[PDB]
Amino acid sequence: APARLSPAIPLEALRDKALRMLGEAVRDGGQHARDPVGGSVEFQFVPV
Amino acid sequence: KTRYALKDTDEEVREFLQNNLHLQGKVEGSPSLRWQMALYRGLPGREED
Repeated sequence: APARLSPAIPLEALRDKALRMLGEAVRDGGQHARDPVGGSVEFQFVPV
Repeated sequence: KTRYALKDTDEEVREFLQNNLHLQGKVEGSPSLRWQMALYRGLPGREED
């Protein structure tokens, strides 16, 4: 058997979600909010 | 207040009343300075342009 293949997900929808997520994150950073998404700047910026 | 504490009188205050000019910082310099500027500007009972 030629092993298997990784499961597939909609790439365009995921890319659009990532783009809007980064846009929201940079907007929140510009607004200088005191409540991070993950409780810190790291948990808000590093994963995205 | 700190000038008065540092051995100054009313004459020194009057002479230095216009010496400082950079104290009017930008409203985006602090995360809470926007609130103070907003309340000082947009109130019918407090109009100072």
